[PDB]
Amino acid sequence: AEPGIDKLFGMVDSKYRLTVVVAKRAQQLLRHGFKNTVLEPEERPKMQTLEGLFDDPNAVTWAMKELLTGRLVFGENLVPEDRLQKEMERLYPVE
Amino acid sequence: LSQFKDETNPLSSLRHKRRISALGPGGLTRERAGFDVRDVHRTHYGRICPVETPEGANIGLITSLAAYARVDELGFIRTPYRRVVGGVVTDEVVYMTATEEDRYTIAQANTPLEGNRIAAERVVARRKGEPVIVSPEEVEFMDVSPKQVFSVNTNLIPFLEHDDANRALMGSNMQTQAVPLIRAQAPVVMTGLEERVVRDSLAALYAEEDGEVAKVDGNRIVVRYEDGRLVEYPLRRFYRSNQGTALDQRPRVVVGQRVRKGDLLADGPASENGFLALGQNVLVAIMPFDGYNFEDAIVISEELLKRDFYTSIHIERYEIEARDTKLGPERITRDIPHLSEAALRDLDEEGVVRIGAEVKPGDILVGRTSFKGESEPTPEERLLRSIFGEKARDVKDTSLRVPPGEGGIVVRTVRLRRGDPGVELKPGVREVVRVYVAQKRKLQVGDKLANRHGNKGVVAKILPVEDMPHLPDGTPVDVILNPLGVPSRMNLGQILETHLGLAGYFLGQRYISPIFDGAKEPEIKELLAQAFEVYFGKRKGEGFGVDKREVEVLRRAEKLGLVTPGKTPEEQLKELFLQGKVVLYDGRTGEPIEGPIVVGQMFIMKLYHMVEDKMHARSTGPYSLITQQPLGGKAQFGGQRFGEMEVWALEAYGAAHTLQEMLTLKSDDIEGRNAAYEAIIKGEDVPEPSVPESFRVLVKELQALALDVQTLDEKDNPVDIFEGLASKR
Amino acid sequence: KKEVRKVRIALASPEKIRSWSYGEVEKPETINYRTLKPERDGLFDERIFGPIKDYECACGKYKRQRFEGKVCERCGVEVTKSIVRRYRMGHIELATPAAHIWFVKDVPSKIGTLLDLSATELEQVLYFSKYIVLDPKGAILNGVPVEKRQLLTDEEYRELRYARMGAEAIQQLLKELDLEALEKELLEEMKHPSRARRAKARKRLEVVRAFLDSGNRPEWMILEAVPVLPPDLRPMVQVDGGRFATSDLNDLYRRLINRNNRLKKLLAQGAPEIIIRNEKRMLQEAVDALLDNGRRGAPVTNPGSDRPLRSLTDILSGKQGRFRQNLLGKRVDYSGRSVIVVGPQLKLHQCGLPKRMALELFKPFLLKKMEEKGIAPNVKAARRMLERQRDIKDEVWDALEEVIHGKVVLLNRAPTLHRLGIQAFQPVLVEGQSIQLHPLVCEAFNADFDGDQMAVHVPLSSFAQAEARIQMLSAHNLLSPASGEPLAKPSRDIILGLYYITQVRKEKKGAGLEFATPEEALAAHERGEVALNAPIKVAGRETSVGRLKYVFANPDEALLAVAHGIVDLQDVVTVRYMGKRLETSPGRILFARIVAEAVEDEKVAWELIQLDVPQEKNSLKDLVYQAFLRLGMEKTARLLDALKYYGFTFSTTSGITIGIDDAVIPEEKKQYLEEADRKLLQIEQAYEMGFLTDRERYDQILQLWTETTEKVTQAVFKNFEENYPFNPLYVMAQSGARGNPQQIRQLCGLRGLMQKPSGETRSSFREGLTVLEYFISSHGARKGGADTALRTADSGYLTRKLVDVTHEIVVREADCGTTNYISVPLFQPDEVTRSLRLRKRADIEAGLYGRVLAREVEVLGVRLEEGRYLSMDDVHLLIKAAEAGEIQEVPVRSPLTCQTRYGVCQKCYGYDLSMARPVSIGEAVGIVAAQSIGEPGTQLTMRTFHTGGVAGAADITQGLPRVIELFEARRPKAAIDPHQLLEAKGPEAVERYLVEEIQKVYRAQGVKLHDKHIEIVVRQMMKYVEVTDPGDSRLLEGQVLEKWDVEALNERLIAEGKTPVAWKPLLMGVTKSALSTKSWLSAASFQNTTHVLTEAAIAGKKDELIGLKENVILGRLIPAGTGSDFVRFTQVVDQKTLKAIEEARKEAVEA
DNA sequence: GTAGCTTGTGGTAGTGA
RNA sequence: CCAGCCGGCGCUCGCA
DNA sequence: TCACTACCACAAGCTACGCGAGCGCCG
Ligand SMILES: [Zn+2]
Ligand SMILES: [Zn+2]
Repeated sequence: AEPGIDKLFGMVDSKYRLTVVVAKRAQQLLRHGFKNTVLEPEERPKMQTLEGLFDDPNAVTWAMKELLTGRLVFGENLVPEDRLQKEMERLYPVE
Repeated sequence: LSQFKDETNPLSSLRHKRRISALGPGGLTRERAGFDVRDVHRTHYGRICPVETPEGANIGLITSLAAYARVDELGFIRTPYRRVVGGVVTDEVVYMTATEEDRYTIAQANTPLEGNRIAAERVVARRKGEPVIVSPEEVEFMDVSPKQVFSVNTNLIPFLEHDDANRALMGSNMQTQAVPLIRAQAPVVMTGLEERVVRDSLAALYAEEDGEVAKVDGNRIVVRYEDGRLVEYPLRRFYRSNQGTALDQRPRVVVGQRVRKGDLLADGPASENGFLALGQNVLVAIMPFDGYNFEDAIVISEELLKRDFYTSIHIERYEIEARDTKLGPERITRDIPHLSEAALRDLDEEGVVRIGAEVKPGDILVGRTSFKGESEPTPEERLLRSIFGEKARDVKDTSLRVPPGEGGIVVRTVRLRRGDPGVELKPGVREVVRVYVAQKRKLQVGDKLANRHGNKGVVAKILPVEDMPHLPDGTPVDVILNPLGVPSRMNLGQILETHLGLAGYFLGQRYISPIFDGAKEPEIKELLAQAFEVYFGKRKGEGFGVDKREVEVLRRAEKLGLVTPGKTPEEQLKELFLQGKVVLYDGRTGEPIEGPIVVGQMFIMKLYHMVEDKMHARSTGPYSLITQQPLGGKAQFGGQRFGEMEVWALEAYGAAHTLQEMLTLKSDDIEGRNAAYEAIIKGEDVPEPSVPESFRVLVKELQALALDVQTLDEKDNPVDIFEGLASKR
Repeated sequence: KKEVRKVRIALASPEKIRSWSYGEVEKPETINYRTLKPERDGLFDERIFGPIKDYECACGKYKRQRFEGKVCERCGVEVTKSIVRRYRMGHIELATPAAHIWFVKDVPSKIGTLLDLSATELEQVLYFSKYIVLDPKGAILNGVPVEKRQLLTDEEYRELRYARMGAEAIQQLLKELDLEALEKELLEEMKHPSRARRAKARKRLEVVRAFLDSGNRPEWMILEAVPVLPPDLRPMVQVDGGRFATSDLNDLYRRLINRNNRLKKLLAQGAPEIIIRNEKRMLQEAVDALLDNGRRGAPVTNPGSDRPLRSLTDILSGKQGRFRQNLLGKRVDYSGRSVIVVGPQLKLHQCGLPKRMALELFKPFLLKKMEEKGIAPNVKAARRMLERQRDIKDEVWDALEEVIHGKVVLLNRAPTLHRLGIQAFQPVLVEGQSIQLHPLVCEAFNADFDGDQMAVHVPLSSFAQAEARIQMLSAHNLLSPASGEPLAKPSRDIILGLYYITQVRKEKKGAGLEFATPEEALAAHERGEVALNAPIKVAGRETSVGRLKYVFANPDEALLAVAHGIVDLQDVVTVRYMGKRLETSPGRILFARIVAEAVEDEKVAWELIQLDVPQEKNSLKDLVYQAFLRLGMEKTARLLDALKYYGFTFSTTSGITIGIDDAVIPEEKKQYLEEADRKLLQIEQAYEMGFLTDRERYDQILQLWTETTEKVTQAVFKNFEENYPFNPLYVMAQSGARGNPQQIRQLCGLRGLMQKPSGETRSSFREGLTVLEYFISSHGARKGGADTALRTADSGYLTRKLVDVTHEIVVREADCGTTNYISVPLFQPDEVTRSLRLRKRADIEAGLYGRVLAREVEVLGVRLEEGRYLSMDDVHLLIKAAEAGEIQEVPVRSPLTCQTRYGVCQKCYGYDLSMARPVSIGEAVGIVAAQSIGEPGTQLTMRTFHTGGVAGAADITQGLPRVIELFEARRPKAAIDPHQLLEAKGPEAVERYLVEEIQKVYRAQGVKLHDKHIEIVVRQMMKYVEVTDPGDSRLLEGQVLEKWDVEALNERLIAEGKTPVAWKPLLMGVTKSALSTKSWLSAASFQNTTHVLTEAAIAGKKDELIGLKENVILGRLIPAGTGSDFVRFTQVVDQKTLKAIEEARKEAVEA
């Protein structure tokens, strides 16, 4: 099945919440350019006709691996609603 | 009441020809009242087959009749019963009305007899739908034959006596769905009617009176009867059944041949030798494989496809018309207005496709050209034309293309022009074109097959003969059945067939087991014993005895209790062979399969591949005018129904947006589906759902009804669904 | 762009008609043949409804998108698509009023009830007949002063002149009515007089308040202007050759124009009363025609098909009405379907899919991918390239193979009974037709491989793609939402193979079997095995010779001999493991090792791995359960895939195949069939002399064949147990694999003795089942297919109601703080006389598993904190302890008592989400419970009574019927009447009866589901209550309980003035509970769709959109799932954007 | 047809202005 | 970018 | 007393009836 599905499970107080997270995350990864990541160096997502997953295969599959790490943070209301879409297009280039 | 002829196979046509119905003028019977009617009533004896009815919502009401059952003067299905005065039976019979039937004491045919004398004092008989054991003295009438109580359809199952009535219907119904195989072989085991069937049905062609053979063309056969007469009998070459099936008559007689009155001439569509034949008798192994014959999953031998064993010729009659639009009659010409000469090859004849050509899904079968706009030209399409080549033929492409799925070879074509010789040309219709194309739908993995008993299954894998199970003697099986689907279902009738078929292979012969009076267990062991001489006797003289493998299993078999320990392996095997099971090597590993596995020549059949077989996959396409829900039909497949049963399922899960997606962007949402397409094409993320139409149209329905339906916001105030088409002026 | 939180059904004001209406239809000129264009201002003129062409208009001044919202200065035409037309309504100015039949003919005539006249016949009498009335004042006589509101005929009215009538008569009435005035009038009439006249006034009073309260006043009940449905809606198409199809509404919409127009001319031509009315009859009648047909006779399209032209009602209500259409939703764009075929190699994570299908499916995703590569320049180009199957390059298959990536899809089976009826997998493209499904799910969607057809879709949105591979992916949906029991249980195929390998064999013991002590018994009895005397599996307790001869060190050791053909896996050997000298079969250990292989934690493996006994369906059930628990979801997955392959390959080589001789007949039957046939005569010769009678001779014969059949059932299985432990037909039945229990022998009795057609009740299938013996059983197999037929109908239907009511039920919470708990009983009183007993293992498990303690409890020695979630291990603890005698009941949190008005807390519910850990907030439990309930309900197994005498076997089975009579307050055929029960023992009692009294069934069918689900439902049946001591509104009234927890909570606490809201708890059937719900969005869905709105219009009902049904129909995101306000808002962040906003902070320091 | 939910009204003992 | 396929009748399947 | 009905019972009225699929034809 999917990597440490259990690991991830316990990380949340409610299942359906978990879903919301990843989603809005892979949505970010695309939108503001796909270089909006936090764990690309050594180990990173991969495909096989060549090893090009490094660019843009499945977003959500990425958010998974990231979330499987303690990099990101999730809260009911962490950052002011509209002030977030302004600061996310300012530092991530990809287009 | 009147319907299309289920001409799957002459037999199918023949039953579809004998079944009774309930529903009708309406004055007789309605649809929501039938617990007491649908019941298989006691008088339904020899008059109605209590197995023939269709499983489903319309059951018991629709049902074909019994063997000899026949209507007299006024719709009273009488059934024959031989007369008997005292303890003496007669070669005389009487079709009794249901009424007059209860009046007497009738007995079965199983009843022992010396020709005209009864043989047992306490013998069975049935008063008025009541089982009663009476004396030979009060006996007044007997059943003619066990076959009389079932349909022809039902009367075709071998060991019907060992099968459950319920799975018997499945066996009976599945027979109407058989398909004419290039190579048709009558069942290794028959009841004795397959001849009659083809005879009484007009499948094969018979000889009128005694005579001799003259001409044997592939199209016509001329004969010279003994009365100095001679006739030229044309043969239906290749015709399109109403079901789109092949209809040919294959001569089987040589030139100049003294024939007997009523002897098979040319084999009907599905007659082997004037015998009803549908499907073929195949060597079969009743054992479980990995999972390829899971619950009703099945496994086939690549060996069967090599020898075009199960191949069905299927004919679809696609059709297209040249409508007369007031915008300009749609013309028919090999002119396909916009792109290649590559797709205009096979379309040899001006507009027409050349016969004997290979057609794949997407190719144009017929070219058609109507006119672009509704009445006016186009401003955006106007400037584009001028750029490359302003001079482009204004006629549009509305050409009949090969509907996705599969196409075959065009065999026949028909075209009706202006000067109608004598045809009912519908109004506006300028001219028509029918194209008959067939394809050796080679039994592929998607197809399904079944034996006359009821076992139904879809081919799970096509194993190379190379590694699939093989007998001690090189000969490999054809098919492998999953035993599991047998204990649950109740039909030992098929187990007896595989066994009996077993003897017939090394015994090279066919048999005829009447319905209840057919063969018996002991008798079968007899032949097996004898067949064991063919298998092993030959193997013994051939220079060798037994394999180290045949013994390993023999060890396990003795431990099993299948064989009485202490016997010479030669003897042991025979005893095990008589059990209906023999030793089989893995073929993949060559290691025998610990434990004898019964096998045999089981006569099985292929089943109808409706255009429901040839899969339906739709991305985008048509929608309904009123309901803006997607649909298909001709070219565009047509969407699948979600039903609430399914809604709920998603409701069970937390698939919120997944459910959102369905109700919207995927079905009813107009600007959602539209913009959605535009979105994915971009590799972007779908906008947020707009109002579905089934909804908007709904309010108005409500509004059409005095009822006023108004949308509300957080604080009870208006909101607007109709994006802006409800406001006046 | 906001969200609609409330829907509202309200009556329409004439002006509002004018409001939705665009122009007035005044003539029946559809379209003139010569020109396929709308005849005149007719029903299809585009002015009145919409642009006959895309963005284009009539003559052609403006023609594109650039000016989408402007109209042409010459002929007025703003344009979007033609939707506008299918959107816009019309209105017909009626000459003389008429009224909606819906309110007139509704059982409680909403019009005759309100206005006190013969609620029923009088209506009919003057509405469609001749009777006039007087408006404000009319000073002159007839015999009695002016009838302020009474009615007079045109004859004693004509005399006068030298007033209005028909529907024009009641028009006046409604207007002159001062609701208030009469409100004061009935309030008095209600409480003072006795129940006779006070009763009528009472029901009569709901309608009134309805109007006033809501405001929307009643004067609109009559019609004088008819809203026209847009055009596109009711079809007007070209069938073939010249044929045209048009929605029947048009046949009636024309029937109506003619008369109205015919009337405007009639009234303007000459007025001969007789014919004036003759037509008002036809008018008012045509009126009813389009609104409702059938309620009163039925209009037909001229000779061709006596079919009632489908009316508005028929369009809205029904099994395929409009609501039916919407509530269930009908056709996707990205869908597909084909035949199914097994995928052994297939891992649960994936599924096999024919490329060719895929091709059409991910068409768009592919297209884009095309241009991305060098395969195609532009979109149009890429499409043309695919327009044909011979145009495809092998490279295309790569691109597609590429776009799918890990992207996943959903699979739906035929009957979608539960959530598992559909799941997400990782499609692995394949050649051919059929579709490869994984086998163990075959049990999930009840599906075998005999022609099974299912469906499939695609999570387009990355948002929708998310959930799918996440929460819908099958691999994450192992347990059953019905029972914490797994649903990936090995099937008949794998299990069969798995049992083969682990079974131990026992053979012959002719000589000594007590090596237990002698060493000469070790030598001598060892040479006796070498000989022929002692077998390898003799019944010696210390160790049969099988153990002595062979001993294995390392695990491998032992398996090396098997293949070498020295030992078979089913042999009793001796081998040493990591720490013990164990005496076991090769198969039992092999199973052990494999266990340890899938998952590396070798030690945690054997912890639950009791390799004492041959692996049966339950032992595996208990292990899978374990695995998922102990080790974790995804890891427990890599497992399933393993067992599968092996129980598969193990099955192949096992060499098991059914043989005719395999169905072995006991030699026993001849004796017992003789010893029983002899007693039949003792009872038949009983008949000759009257010791018995008629009734008693029939019952004793029933018991003879009821006890003798159970006797032959033990024998066949006992023979297989002692003589043929390895029979393909035997071993098949014993393993979870395949078989039947009552059924085989029961089946034999059935063929031998099947009951007669009515119900009043020698051969086998191995031996010739006689002619008549086969026709007799036909009656039953015949009734069985019919019974089950109606059973599926009632099941989905029942469930349809389950949803109609529990849809809205979801987990939106903070532990419902109301700690009113239910006590779960452990002992049952009466099974015989008065006695106390320990309830069944299962049932109890079903009542306490994965729940929430209401308070702490010290039992046998451990401390069970308050609020802890008890696992099965804990649930077992209690058993052993009650066995002790320290506990009798169980304080547990439950929805029946959860506070949360609409919804329940995470604490009131429990454990089992598809997972085992506590249920995550935002779970559509209302549904999950509905399915896990409605899926079992269909099969509807056997019901009957079976009673024995001396051996004394009595069997007890009942049908859905009861289940129905249960969910619906009813008066059972013979049973405990709930209405009385409640009255006697009250709520917490009925609550308890219901639930338990409903469980008895499934328990009796082998089905095993948790009590949670049922609770959910029943609480919903008790969400309403009546009144007795008023406060805001008058007493007798049925309404929402929690809603009363609201008004009462505020009538004492906040606002002083203790006005005790004496209420009366009210019981409602599942049906009636849905029917009458706050929201009507849900009610309009089922029942007539008539009354529903009828009532909700009067009262401008503001349907607060909470719940799925109502919110689904809207196509609005579900108030739950991802729409749960709890989670619908949640932001994600990268540590880099954190310090960033932190710097938007640090820069805030001005100067 | 089949069961069954609800309303509505007429048929058979009360009881007070 | 325009059409036949509305609905329906009748018929078969999968889930016993 | 006079009289009006009051209140039980039984007939009489509308709504369900699983999910999906295909094939020929009908206006
Ligand atoms: Zn204009
Ligand atoms: Zn609670």
